[PDB]
Amino acid sequence: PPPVPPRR
Amino acid sequence: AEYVRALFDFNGNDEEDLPFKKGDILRIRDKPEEQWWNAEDSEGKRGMIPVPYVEKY
Repeated sequence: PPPVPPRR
Repeated sequence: AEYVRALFDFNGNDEEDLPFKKGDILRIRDKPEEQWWNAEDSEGKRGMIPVPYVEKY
């Protein structure tokens, strides 16, 4: 699966 | 309504996350971040979902 994006 | 289709399963990492399986249709409720949106599933459950794991429906 794709990279899980960081949270901000 | 704004709906997206799950491209991959997402197990959820944080307690605020909405776990889902590839193929699920989710409704977008809010976009507090660019890559993390609040959505609702077919059962009415709400949580955050990673944008890269979904496609517009």
